[PDB]
Amino acid sequence: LAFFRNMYDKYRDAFLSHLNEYSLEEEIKEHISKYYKLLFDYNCLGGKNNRGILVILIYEYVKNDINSSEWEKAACLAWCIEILQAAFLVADDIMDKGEMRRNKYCWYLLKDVETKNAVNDVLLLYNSIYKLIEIYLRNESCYVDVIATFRDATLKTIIGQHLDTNIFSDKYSDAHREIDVNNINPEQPVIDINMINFGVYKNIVIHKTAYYSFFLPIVCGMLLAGIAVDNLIYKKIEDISMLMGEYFQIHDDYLDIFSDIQNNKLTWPLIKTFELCSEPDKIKIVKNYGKNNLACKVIDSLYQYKIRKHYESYEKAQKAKILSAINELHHEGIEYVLKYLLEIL
Amino acid sequence: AFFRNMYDKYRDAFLSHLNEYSLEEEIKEHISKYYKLLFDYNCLGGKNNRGILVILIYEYVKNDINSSEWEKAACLAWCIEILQAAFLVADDIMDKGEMRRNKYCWYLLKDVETKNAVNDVLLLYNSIYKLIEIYLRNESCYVDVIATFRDATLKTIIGQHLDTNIFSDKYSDAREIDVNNINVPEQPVIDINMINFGVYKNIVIHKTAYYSFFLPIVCGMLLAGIAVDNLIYKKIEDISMLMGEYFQIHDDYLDIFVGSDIQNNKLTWPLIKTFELCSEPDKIKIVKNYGKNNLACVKVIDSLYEQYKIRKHYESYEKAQKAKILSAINELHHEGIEYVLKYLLEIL
Repeated sequence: LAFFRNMYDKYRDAFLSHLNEYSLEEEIKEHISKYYKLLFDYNCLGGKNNRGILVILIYEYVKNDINSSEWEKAACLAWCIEILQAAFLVADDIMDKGEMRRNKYCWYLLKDVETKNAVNDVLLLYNSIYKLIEIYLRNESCYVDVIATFRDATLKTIIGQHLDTNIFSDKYSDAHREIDVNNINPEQPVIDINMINFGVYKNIVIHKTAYYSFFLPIVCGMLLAGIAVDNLIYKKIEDISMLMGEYFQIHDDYLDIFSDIQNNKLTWPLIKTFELCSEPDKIKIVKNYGKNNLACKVIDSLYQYKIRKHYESYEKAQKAKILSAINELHHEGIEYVLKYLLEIL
Repeated sequence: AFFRNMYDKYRDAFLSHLNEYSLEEEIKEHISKYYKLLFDYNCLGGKNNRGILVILIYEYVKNDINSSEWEKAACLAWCIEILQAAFLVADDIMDKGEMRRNKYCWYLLKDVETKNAVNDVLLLYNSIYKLIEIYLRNESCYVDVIATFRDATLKTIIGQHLDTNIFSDKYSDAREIDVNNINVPEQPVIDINMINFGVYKNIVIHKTAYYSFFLPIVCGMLLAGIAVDNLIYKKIEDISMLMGEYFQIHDDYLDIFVGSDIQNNKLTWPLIKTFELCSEPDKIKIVKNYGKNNLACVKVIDSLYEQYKIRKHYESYEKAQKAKILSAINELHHEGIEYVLKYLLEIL
């Protein structure tokens, strides 16, 4: 863990050195190094690093001691998921028109950066991952499996982000109406009652968060430690990641309200309200939800149906469900790490 | 024509991958409709010069080709056209474009907006690696093919970054980036110290040469069996740099002969050539009129391009650069590749 935080500079510098190998004039090399050193520092640091620490701990409790060479490969993957998290946060802040991230200005808002640089910076941060995995793991037998884990988890995350963005959009509500390529007119957003259910929510939440925040770090630690791809434990870990991803997102929905409502987002409190509330309360929800004004707050006042109390009842049930799955892994090491992660989160 | 017929096979193979995700049937219907359009709207309508270059390089290094081998070649060829589609979607968001291939830019569509378009660039980009996996995971060249895509993309991103910020205040004096300014916008101004051919070549080689020339040729060569450590790859890289510079200078020339490079404050070949041969008072005119979203400002630059005979200077450059490319092609010592590169140089 201590080594993981300390090794940050090494991975950032190993990538910056690859850019410094390019055929460019010395003055231009200096300019890109100063910009890209800040792109990595401003967006990769200041975080809790739970995804990164998960790789370290999984690798440590699977391994059967660990030298500096093996730890360098484990810490590389741990920092690659932190880079992936940074690439997703920069992209998410552009998309959801964010104002603050890790208690400071969103990267894309900076006048030396702007939307034009931030879009290009998401692809840079994303591609740096595969360059870093090549630098430190290209000769490991697990190399192709590791890069496929990053690629497949990213694809599922992109689909999860798409669904989160367009679940209440006109193309999803008016299913029979094909997309009009001639219409270039900020389309007024409204809530869709057909999508306000727990089934649709799980679909989004698992794809948007579970694969890159839970499945990818655990699989990274397991692949590097030598657990064969065909082993039964990987599917068990996939199902646990889904349960944890759902648990983590419902907690994050609970922490954002009691910009979620303002951005017309499908949240666990919104679904729970609709499940217990009657028809006049439903009309009120449709009328207020998805507006940038503080008066439209009626939704916050309705959240009346004791949603905060319902969450405490959900959290108890969900934790027991995750523990039930963990207890059947038949691996003491992974079981200790996952139980530890479930508390300290 | 044979390559354009293969399109559906690769688009559907990736759409089928997304369809195997654990999602509700109605959710699967919506994403398949959106993503079929994401691919169709942005991957078709192009000249496909990058894709055809894979096919011809593969065909002439191989010297007949069976359907299974050509299925692998056409996959890589379509992957570069998907990479082109991803870069054009992103560039239009970045440069705030209006039209691409005679139709509205993807990010401007009511059912898309900037939010979806940003996410769609990452999807199109990652679809390339899923397609390479589906058709080449068991090939010996697999890892080298995916490293080639990754490295050509990394060089394209750096090139696009330089193209975007070469004249920006953070680079005008080497100082520290302002992490506190989110309100006072930067006034777009030219940096005469960056107006030179050496800086231009750095931008253009990274922005265009690697993904438009090096990547397609290396794809055809790797799949045909020329191992990554072969000395001929550095020769291909040098030729790709010359061809990339040659074609971007032509693109810069075409933008003036619509075209927004002047109003967008871009470092172009006409600007460098004008700055090289113009008078000291005309350099003052350039500084005052270049990169301004005003018609009268653009018209002063346009008149300077006519006054300083940029058409004649391009025609003279084209003849000298063509001779330089042919000379590099002749020192390749591979008849099949030489033929393709000589053919593509005339046809493109």
